Amino acid sequence: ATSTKKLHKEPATLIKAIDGDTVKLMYKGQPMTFRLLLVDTPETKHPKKGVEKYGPEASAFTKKMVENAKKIEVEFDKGQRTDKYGRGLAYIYADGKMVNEALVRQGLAKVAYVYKGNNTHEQLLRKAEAQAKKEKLNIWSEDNADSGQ
Repeated sequence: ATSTKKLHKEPATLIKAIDGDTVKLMYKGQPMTFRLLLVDTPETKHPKKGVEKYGPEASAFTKKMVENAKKIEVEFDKGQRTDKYGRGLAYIYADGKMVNEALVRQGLAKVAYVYKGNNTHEQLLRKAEAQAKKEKLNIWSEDNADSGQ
């Protein structure tokens, strides 16, 4: 299959969901704090209006997928392998489902952009964002932007 997406699936086991977009997984037999590619999850911000504290929601959704997954896989992109603090920046599958998408598809994330290179599914995340926007999901239930949502 000829594709722009010439990446590589790799195994990970859930150790500890750190954030909505940061997760310690076992990779190659060692714990590493992974980073959800193309994902922008909110921290525990304001409990009123705007970009609310949709952090536990995001984190627990990520956590959900990763704890629920018996198989977590990752796929390192062509940009970078490490983000934030050198977290492991990669595509992430949880029981085969894409965490990144699912987080931004849930309305617990926005489409980010990490590094020039790793954005091979950014289209999908922006689409999932916009999907969550159009349906108005979690963050998108807020008037934080209202310029696409």
